[PDB]
Amino acid sequence: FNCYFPLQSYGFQPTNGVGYQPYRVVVLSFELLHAPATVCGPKKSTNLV
Amino acid sequence: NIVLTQSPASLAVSLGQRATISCRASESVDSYGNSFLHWYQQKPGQPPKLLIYLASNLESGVPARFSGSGSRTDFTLTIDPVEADDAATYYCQQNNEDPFTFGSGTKLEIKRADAAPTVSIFPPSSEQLTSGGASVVCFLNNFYPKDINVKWKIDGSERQNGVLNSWTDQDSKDSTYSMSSTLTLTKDEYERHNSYTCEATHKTSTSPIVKSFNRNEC
Amino acid sequence: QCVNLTTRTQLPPAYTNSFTRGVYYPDKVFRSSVLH
Amino acid sequence: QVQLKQSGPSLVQPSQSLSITCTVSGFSLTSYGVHWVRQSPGKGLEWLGVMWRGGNTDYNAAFMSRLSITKDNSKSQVFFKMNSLQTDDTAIYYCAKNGGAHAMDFWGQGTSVTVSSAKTTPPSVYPLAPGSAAQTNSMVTLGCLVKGYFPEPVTVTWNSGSLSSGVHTFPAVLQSDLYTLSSSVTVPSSTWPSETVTCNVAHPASSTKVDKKI
Repeated sequence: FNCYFPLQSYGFQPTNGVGYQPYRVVVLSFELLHAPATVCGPKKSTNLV
Repeated sequence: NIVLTQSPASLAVSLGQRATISCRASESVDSYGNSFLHWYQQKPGQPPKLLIYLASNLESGVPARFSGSGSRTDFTLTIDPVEADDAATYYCQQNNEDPFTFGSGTKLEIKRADAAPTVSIFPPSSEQLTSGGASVVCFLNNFYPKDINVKWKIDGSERQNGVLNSWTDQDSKDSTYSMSSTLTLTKDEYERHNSYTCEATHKTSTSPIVKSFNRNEC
Repeated sequence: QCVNLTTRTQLPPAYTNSFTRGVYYPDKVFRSSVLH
Repeated sequence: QVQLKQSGPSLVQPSQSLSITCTVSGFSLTSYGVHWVRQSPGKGLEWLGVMWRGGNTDYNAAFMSRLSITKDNSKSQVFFKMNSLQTDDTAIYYCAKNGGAHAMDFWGQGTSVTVSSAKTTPPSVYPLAPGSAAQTNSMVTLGCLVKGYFPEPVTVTWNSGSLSSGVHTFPAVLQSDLYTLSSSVTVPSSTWPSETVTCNVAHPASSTKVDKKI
């Protein structure tokens, strides 16, 4: 009586095409706030003058 | 009640072109948050499958060539390009009000190039002749268009009593047609004249399709 | 659990007036001798 | 992985009842509501009903009083009880899995339920064997003439379905309380008359298996 199920399943078969195959996504949400930045890259820390 | 007067009843679209299967509706609004519907496919030589859900989304197992959109009543199913997997009947289904009826059904035909049929005649078996019967079949397969007419002409006089035809629909993959013409008669009719003639007239073959078979073919 | 305090006496919603409270550092930036 | 095929009915007269058994596989009955439809009896595709997940069920406006759904959650099978059927209702009945927006994601093979006052008759198969004078050009066509059966369906295969290159299935010609089914398959000449060839015909309505050597 017109109350659809909000969820729906994906079909990931090995015979799927390039537009249907699964793609594992990892969105690295970077942010630049005024707080001390704890996440950094592997840059060699130098001395201080 | 929703009367999905889907139009047209059939299409003749060649390979690589754009086929348009519209679907007229009357009700209702707010299927989920809009006035969309689902599309389906019923193949003649394969079970049906779901093409498009909510008329805007792709489904796994079928190619992405099926797309479209739709208003409250003016819906559209776009098949662009048309390949050799579309010869089937297409339907549209509303699910926001009981009964969840489907469309009238658009029988899409793949409009390939004209092709002449095959030729094969089968005399009766030993059990048929032993029982007194004699059923000869003149097959004309792998052709386009479906318009084909077989004329069973015995040399004495044309016979049109036990003539039966089996018009097979266009297979989903094989875009050609297939038709079988039978002629069930007695052994006396099969042994009546030395030679016989299976006549037929197809659009592709400008010359009359003629193939003879003799009573001694046993 | 559902054990409600029975010593709670009903009273009306009393209120007062916050004169100049509610100030805080909107960010972790050091500022001095300025009007931000 | 998924199976939603029907079975159980063989032949039914008009204004009578029947019972269908649809075997469900690939998903639990408590997870999706099995739908129920026909296969284009004349006009467009007809919808019959659907049993929701452990609740009530919706039916068609024209089939609510006659047709009913009986869902067995223990055996993983959905049974259907129909009443007061007409000859025009002859079509293949399908079972389908519920989708997100009440869609029919998966579809089964179904069963061709035939409604007709005639009685059941087994097939009198006769093969379409080419004679000794028959010629061949790098290949040979073969078939069988399955005449004198009622009702549909009847599956004709080549050596238990060994061949699949040029197999063509034709529709059944409605005769007087009977049917006539032809077939045509393409096989190279090295298989006939060299190797043993036999027409395999199956009549699921009567569960008859007729073997006739071509």
